[PDB]
Amino acid sequence: LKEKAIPKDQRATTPYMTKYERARILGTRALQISMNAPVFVDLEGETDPLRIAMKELAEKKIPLVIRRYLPDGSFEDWSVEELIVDL
Amino acid sequence: AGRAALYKEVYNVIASDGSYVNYRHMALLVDVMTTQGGLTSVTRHGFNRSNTGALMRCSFEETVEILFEAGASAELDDCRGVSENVILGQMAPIGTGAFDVMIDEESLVKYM
Amino acid sequence: VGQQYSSAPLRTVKEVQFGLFSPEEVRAISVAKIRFPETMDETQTRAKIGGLNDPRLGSIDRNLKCQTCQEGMNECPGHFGHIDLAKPVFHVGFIAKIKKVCECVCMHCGKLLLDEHNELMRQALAIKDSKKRFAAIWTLCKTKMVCETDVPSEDDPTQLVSRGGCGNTQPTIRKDGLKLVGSWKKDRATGDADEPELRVLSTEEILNIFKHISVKDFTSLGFNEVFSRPEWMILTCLPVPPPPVRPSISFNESQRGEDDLTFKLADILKANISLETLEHNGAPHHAIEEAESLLQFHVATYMDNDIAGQPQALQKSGRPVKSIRARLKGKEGRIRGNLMGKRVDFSARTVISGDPNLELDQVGVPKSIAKTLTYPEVVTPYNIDRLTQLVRNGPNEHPGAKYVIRDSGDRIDLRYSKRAGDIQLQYGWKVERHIMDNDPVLFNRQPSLHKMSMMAHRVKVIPYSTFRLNLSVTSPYNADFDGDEMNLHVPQSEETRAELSQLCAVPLQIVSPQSNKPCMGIVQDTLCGIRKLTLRDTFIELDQVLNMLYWVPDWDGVI
Amino acid sequence: RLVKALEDIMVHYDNTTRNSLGNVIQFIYGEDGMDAAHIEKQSLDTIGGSDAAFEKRYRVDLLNTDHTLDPSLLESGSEILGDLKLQVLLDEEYKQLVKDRKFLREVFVDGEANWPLPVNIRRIIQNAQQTFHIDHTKPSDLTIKDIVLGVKDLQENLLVLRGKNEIIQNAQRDAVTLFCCLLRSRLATRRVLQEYRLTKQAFDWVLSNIEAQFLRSVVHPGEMVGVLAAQSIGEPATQMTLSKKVTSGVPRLKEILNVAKNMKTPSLTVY
Amino acid sequence: MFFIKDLSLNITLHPSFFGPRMKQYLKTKLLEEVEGSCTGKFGYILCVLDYDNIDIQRGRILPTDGSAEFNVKYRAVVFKPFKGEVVDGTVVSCSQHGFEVQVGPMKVFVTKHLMPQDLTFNAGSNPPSYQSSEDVITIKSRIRVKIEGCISQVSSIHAIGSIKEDYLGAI
Amino acid sequence: STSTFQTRRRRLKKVEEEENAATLQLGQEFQLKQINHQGEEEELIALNLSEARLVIKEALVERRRAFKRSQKKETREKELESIDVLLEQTTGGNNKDLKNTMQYLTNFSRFRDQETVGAVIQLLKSTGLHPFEVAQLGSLACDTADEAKTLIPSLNNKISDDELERILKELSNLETLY
Amino acid sequence: LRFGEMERDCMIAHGAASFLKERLMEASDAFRVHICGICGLMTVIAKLNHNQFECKGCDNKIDIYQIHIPYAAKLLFQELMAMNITPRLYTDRSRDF
Ligand SMILES: [Mg+2]
Ligand SMILES: [Zn+2]
Ligand SMILES: [Zn+2]
Ligand SMILES: [Zn+2]
Repeated sequence: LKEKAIPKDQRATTPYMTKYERARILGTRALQISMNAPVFVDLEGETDPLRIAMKELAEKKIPLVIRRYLPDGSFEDWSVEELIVDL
Repeated sequence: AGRAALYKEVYNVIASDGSYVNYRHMALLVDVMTTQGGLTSVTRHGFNRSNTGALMRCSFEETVEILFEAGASAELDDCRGVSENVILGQMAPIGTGAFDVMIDEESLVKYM
Repeated sequence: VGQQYSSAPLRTVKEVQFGLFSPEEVRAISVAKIRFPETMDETQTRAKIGGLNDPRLGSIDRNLKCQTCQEGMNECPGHFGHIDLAKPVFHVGFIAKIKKVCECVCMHCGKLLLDEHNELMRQALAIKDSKKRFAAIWTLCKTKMVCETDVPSEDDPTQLVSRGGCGNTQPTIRKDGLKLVGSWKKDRATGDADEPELRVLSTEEILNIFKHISVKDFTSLGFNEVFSRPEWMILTCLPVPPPPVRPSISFNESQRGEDDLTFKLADILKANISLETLEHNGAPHHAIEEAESLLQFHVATYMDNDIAGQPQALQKSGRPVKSIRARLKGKEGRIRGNLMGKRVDFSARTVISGDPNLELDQVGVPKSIAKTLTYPEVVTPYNIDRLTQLVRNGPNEHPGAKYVIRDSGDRIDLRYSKRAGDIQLQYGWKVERHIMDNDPVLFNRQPSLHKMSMMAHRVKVIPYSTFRLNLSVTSPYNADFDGDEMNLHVPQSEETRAELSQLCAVPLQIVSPQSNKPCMGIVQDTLCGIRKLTLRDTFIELDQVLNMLYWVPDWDGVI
Repeated sequence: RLVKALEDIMVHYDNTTRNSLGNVIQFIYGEDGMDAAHIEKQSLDTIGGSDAAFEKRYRVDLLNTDHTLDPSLLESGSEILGDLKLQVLLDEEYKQLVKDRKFLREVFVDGEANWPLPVNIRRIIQNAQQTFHIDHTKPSDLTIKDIVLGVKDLQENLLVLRGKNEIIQNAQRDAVTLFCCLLRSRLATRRVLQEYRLTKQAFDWVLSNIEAQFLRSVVHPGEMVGVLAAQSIGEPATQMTLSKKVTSGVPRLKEILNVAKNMKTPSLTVY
Repeated sequence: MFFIKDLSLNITLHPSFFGPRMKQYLKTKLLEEVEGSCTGKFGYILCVLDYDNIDIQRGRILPTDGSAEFNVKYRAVVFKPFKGEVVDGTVVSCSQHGFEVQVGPMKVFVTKHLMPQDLTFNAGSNPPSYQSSEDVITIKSRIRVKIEGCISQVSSIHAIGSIKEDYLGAI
Repeated sequence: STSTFQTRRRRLKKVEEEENAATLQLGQEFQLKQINHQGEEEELIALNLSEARLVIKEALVERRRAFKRSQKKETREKELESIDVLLEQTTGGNNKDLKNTMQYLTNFSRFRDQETVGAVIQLLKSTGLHPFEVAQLGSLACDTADEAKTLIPSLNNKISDDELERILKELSNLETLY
Repeated sequence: LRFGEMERDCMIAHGAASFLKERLMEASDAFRVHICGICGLMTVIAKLNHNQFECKGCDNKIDIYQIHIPYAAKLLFQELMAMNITPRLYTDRSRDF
């Protein structure tokens, strides 16, 4: 069996970033920041890596893409740029 | 209707002791007990007989007895459950691990 | 994570296949040559001999030897051994199925009883399940008797078409301890007079019929081609688990210290040597199996020591035996007590006390605990100044650190060392530091019955040896104060801190999905006081009013 | 036992509730797809009351002097009195409420008004009354064309399952049905202008907030429901410190999960 | 003889190099490990064909550390021998036991006891040589070799050669 | 630990490693049918000597172009040093295998021009012969059918001696001078 | 301290996947074993110096994989092997779905 991988259209999952999704992106980024990964947003003077990730998410300058999984094996690709942050 | 009778009875156990519980929780349990056609019991004889992962089933009483008859019937564990990755020490498809997080090189260039 | 770099690429285990050991693979995998039942000791001298445990197997005396592999215990996994058997031995857990297949397949020729020719078998073969299909079969083979040569086809019952051969009668088999007894029919009330025939089904005979079962006849029953041939339910070559499985304790040097399984294997081999010795010597025709059942005993008790047979196969002390099955049984038995629930590092247990001043989320960690508990922080251009000063402060003064990890897998014990006061911290290094204020921590009160009972808390390092928490969080935890103990867990990476501070935080767990209601309420003194305050009868004058207004930290400053 | 029987169960991204093999247990978790933490016991005002008082709170009749809205409530009220085109849209609102009257009585035979439902509507309007500081004397500017259409447009935004075809969109109707009944019960023409005193800015704020809070009240695909459901039943079972003299509590719950042929105390109720 | 084949490599990359041009470093570390590699299955990876448009694909981040795994699909110039292939090359070293003929990046040895009988090893020859009727075999001599056996090593593949058959020998 | 691609599922066994003689029996990786990264079935690309030189050279030349994009803000013996200069400006330096390859490849290149190489392939890949044979014929100096069908014994009965003799004559004609 | 079966369930309920793993790994067992590509058994010789691997019995030096699994799992798999049961470890999906 081949493909699989729903295109950038036909996507039918909640356009809102789930609390589970958001809780990892903020964690994965903050980890990278503390691991000496390049920071995109201008730091106002913050040193805490988790706080930088929260400023990175607010301006949507995070270069990450979530691969949401469906039970059949196929997936949808959503960028944090596309995703709406309510909560 | 048999499911509905079970739920109505389960409710009358908890609700009789001055405690309120939401529909979904009892409704899920009542479904898991009925979905498979008969009445899949919450027992060693019940649900633990189903087609569920071999390594997952073993984490309940029988342990070895399953592991013996799993190798005999040459059962392949899919490792899509909780216990499977828990034993293997990997991140299980659970909430935070229900997906993969990736980096886009093209988008990163835009942010500079 | 296991010391030293690996040139092999790392991946995740997606699938777990469950098969049975093939005797050819057991021989091929291992480098045992295991033959001597004697534990070790090079004729009283230290180190181990080329017999039992060691020959290219796991190391013991903090050495290297391990089939050139080296590494030395830590890092080195357990590679197996193979031991030869004089005669085949039944695997304890399969006795039921071995008997079940024997009643589903006739002896001598070794073929299926019912086929595509007979009905009821058709509806049995159609089911696409592994063991449900195997389960009858069964009853349609339990009738039954006689390996029939020819039966009627899918036409009129007159032209009986033939399939296989061997028109022998099938014995009815019962369970007898560790051996099988088969009772035959005939001889048509003329041969003999009355009684049937009783003989013991020998393992060699049993195995022989199993190795003659057809290719598709494996798959007709609940078995696979290259994974589980019914011939492997019977053991020809037994694998020997390496020292990491059955460790040598070694208290002192001139003493001993071997695990239960090592002695049982020595008893297996001791029994196996005798059966080999008798075979090519003056063997008393049928007094040999009065020692084969003793081999069918040790190999049986080595894997399981809790059967309806009865003898507990006790070690000479009154002690039963720690059989491999017992090592896997529910509660503190590898699966339930060592995999699904583990004893963990970076944790603390102490008595709780109520504090009406700490914030809802806050936890009152004692100074001593904060001194011992450690978080691994990375040296970053955002906190070099914050870390260098902390390292200099030492592991004795509160706001400090106890370890510095370099770029290489190297540990620096700051409490000892020689250059502990100096050190220029480098970009990328890891400094294991103390628990600072506002560090997210997982806080627990066992029994943990809720999504609560395990909440994320803000740390405020405080004097005195008790854990301190807000009174409003007592009902979700429960939790009293009559000598109640509580656990604490500390995260190790920035990623896990988010998982605590964004899903597990106390403020987030206020409203509960349990019953679409808040689970936390203001209880006791504060609940009793809030009533007495909010009465028509009660009033307050300036002196106390101004004080009460200042107690609110979010007061707008407008009286 | 409950926990170990439900471990794998979670709401997947298509809003179905599978286990580990892929077997569907609930097509929409909790038969609605709402997270329990965003729910309050609100009263369905459609069911309660007599047949007479129901008419005195929902029936809008432009074709009557005694049963129309007094032009002191709406600014465009006097020039609407008797319009045929607008009464058709008003009848389509009232005839819907009568359909809801029977629909809810076909579900809740007890006639219990209070039921657990997502999004508080009582407080979402209570704020609007004082956030804008609106007096209970001066009339509104909300046209009937604004009110009745704004509610119908809102129902098209309350998405639980993001659909594309017939089936999912047809199940979408079923998933929100009950919430819509509560929505129409509070945002009816008479209720909006007579009981409350909303202006256009207040009305469009209420709609925009009801819509937004509903999207928060949805289940986030990831919530391990099985474990959450098991602990929600097993925990209140622990605090259980103890004709009605029939197998009550604890061992009764045991018998349920055990599924035994003989009950300790049977008894069947006949009507 | 020479091959163009599609293959991939999985690279683990530290968070530190998540800079503006990681696309550069991914291709750089690819070349550092790939170009010059030698495997028993694929053989001598000589050069990476078609630089640019090397689809790196969207790589996933590791579960514990913020490192990333990239599956890199690329074309490359591949080469490996076979137990019956006939090639030609330049000789290098020479001994009492035979000479070592080099074909590209590969070194193929031919044994004296696998050559024509009428071929002697000269003792006082400088540089060392083999003599026949008029045929001369030294360093610069061009020889066509038949590959008999293939032996794989760490970062090298070697072959036992033969020139006993006709149409081989020297050019 | 490079590899990757075409990897099927070796469910245990596997089995009996096949000997790889001039019987066209090559390792599983090098069959007539193999996939591409586009995801389609394609004939195995068998390079002959001289053609391989152009393949590497073009890849090296078009490498230096993109290698300098970021850096902003003939006659046999003469080709030996020109490639040697090219190596120290694009290759990783320690690729001594490729340095040995290019020196060998440019020396025993039977053809020179992209014009001449093109016509050879058009003649060889029209006979419908199997890939490895096509590469061997356009890399070795062949004059006779017995010189050809005994060095590449896979041919034998696939083509008659007379037909192959013409091809070798049309190869010797198109054989570019040094 | 004890992070028991009850304690695990709460983290599943929270959904904290990385943390549940981090309790079971870096703060507990955490062990690096090597598997063969063909047989899913940790039987390969790991000379982590001269790179020599081998799975003599299946015979190959190329197809090898590194895994991070608990030490109690290593024991579990080995103890089951002593009872003749092979718990094969594969790093790729076969039965699809
Ligand atoms: Mg107490
Ligand atoms: Zn070793
Ligand atoms: Zn027979
Ligand atoms: Zn293997």
